[PDB]
Amino acid sequence: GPIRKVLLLKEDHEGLGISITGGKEHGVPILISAIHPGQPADRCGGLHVGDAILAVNGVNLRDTKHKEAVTILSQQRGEIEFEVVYV
Amino acid sequence: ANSRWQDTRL
Repeated sequence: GPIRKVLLLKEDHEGLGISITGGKEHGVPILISAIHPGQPADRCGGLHVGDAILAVNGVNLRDTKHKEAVTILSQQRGEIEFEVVYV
Repeated sequence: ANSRWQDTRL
């Protein structure tokens, strides 16, 4: 399927506004499980539940364990670019 | 394949 590049702008006091599940230890990609109303992902648009996150800010998430992805994702700030594909 | 996956809000 199509790999979309999706932009999200986040203030430092805000979260991304997504929940993720999956990861290498489960044999699946990092997958979006929820988009939280009113937070940056919802406001900015373009992400959806069931998307596999292939990269964030050019950092590859394809073979990451869940906790690794949580770390990388949580460290991104400001203007953030996701690369995602719906699975 | 695991039946249980963590789910983390970010």
